[PDB]
Amino acid sequence: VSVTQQGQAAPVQVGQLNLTTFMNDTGLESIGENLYIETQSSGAPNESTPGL
Amino acid sequence: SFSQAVSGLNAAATNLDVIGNNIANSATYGFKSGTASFADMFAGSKVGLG
Amino acid sequence: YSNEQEQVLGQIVLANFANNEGLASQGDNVWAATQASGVALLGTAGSGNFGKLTNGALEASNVDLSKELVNMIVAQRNYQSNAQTIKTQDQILNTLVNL
Amino acid sequence: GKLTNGALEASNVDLSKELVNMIVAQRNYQSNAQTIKTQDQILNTLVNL
Amino acid sequence: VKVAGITQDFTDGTTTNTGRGLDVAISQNGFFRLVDSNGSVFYSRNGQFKLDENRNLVNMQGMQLTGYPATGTPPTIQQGANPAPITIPNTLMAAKSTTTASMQINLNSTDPVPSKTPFSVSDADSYNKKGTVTVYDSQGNAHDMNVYFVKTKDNEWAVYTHDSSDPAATAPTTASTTLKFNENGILESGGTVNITTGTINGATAATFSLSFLNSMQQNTGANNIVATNQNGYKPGDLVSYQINNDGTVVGNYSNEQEQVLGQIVLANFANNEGLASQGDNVWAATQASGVALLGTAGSGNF
Amino acid sequence: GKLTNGALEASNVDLSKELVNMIVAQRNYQSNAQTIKTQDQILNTLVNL
Amino acid sequence: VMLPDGTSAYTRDGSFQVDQNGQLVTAGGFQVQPAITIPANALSITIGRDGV
Repeated sequence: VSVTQQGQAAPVQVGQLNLTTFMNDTGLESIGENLYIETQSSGAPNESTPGL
Repeated sequence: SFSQAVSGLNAAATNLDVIGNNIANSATYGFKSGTASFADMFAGSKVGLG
Repeated sequence: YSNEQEQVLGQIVLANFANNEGLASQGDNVWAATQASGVALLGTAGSGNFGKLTNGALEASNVDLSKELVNMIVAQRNYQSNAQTIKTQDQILNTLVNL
Repeated sequence: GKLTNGALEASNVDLSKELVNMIVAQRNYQSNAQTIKTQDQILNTLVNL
Repeated sequence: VKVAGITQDFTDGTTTNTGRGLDVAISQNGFFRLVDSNGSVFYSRNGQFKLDENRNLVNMQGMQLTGYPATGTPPTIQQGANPAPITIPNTLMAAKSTTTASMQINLNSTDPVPSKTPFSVSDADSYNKKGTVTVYDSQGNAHDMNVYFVKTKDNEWAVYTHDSSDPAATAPTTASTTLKFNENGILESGGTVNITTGTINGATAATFSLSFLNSMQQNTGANNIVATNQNGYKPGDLVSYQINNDGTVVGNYSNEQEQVLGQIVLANFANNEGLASQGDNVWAATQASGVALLGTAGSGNF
Repeated sequence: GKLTNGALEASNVDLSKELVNMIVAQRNYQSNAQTIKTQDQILNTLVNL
Repeated sequence: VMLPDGTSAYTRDGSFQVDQNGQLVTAGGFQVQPAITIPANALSITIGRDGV
């Protein structure tokens, strides 16, 4: 994620936005408001950068 | 199955907007003509998504 | 000058980018350098990567109405064709509703 | 600059330059009208489905 | 009824004269080779190419183009090297000293011996012909090498070496080269001469072999130089790049020197309609598609 | 401002500006009518059950 | 058509492709009994009224 600012002539690398992948995505327990929580059926997440 | 049809309109609308811009911008001395470019998308396989 | 004297107040700089098509349009007929466009890379019109100028002259808009009008007809037909796909997608769903 | 009594400046216009620019201006003005007509038809088909 | 898998028709489309310089089209079967940042290799048919901040040939979406690398001095294309990303560098090239200079001179058999017996550099009649040859050193300096033809007797020519760009050069007086032609004026031997210039500005002198091969003294009326070539060039700067019909990328410089930066590889699959589309208009090799089967754009059915 | 004897002023109304504004105005009205037409059918389907 | 187990079936719908090895096969991975091998570096394939 980068921010274009007025007086820097170049974007500033604010930070990194990874994501977590499970091997049992169907096993996640769903709660309200489009949120899934990790359970025992779903494996332990391993956060990674996109594309890897 | 409106996802593909809807995405088609946006491309054509964008294509007509650029063409309308070029014809209107004629006689502008410091002007360079623009042109759009599209690219198909495939989420899974065997089917298109616009 | 009034006394047969010539003075120089500077020379106009020219800008060449390592990669075009990255100059984001900014309102009026100006461009702003950014990523995927290279550094400003200032230079001189004398020789090299920069061409020669011409006093008392201007360039056209490089836009020809003949090539734009014909593309308008093609673009219009593709829009109407897409509008047929959405229309037949409504009817095919409408039949399935009442059934 | 120096003046000159008994002399007057012209209108500094060229009839030939204006006549040819007149033809170019008209075509451009008709050319944009095609865009309006195209935008009219392209929107008419969508509203009437 | 079960869907038995879709297929794509791979018949060639219609080519359109878009213009520009960085756009190509393939008139027959063939796919461009593309790679991602992760290193995986993709195949596509998009002709739209653009540079980036890194001066690499990239598609409109951000995938680098791969091809045969150009290596060596002078750089040349290699058809036995693995595919590599194609890049147009902006770095200036350095001068290369002239090493092989060859000229062709047509002499007159009906040319009488010059009247003045002692050789003179300040008198034109002392030498039958004058020959200026530009030679470049490892710095870029131009050596105005002057070669003088003098005919002393029948079917015999005296060739001397003289330099004008060197203020410290010594005026030649002795014979530097002897040329004898055959019965019919055909050159036989003695046409290879080692000529070394004079050092200037602290730069080592240019050493090169001078060739008078393919020269005849048969009567042509007047002496005429029909050819003059050399293999030295001053440093140049990047100006413009062009793509030929062979896929090679050639950049023009100040001294009109062509530098080959690689050529575009074309991959043809043993079977189409087996490629799996991946997002944008690119394809990834998999089963039912065979090996890449790379090749040049010239022959091999590509 | 200064006056002028023997003159009159026009309506400062440009036909070209007004005519094109009528075209876009008409399409805006028709788009609004579609919502009423949609609101009628969506309500008609519900009541029919 | 030569079925994978070893027997021979018969089909009426003709829509053929090429496998990765160059054999002329129908959609589904089933090869043709005469085993017509389409060679590589091929420009086009022509079939007359006869089977040639």
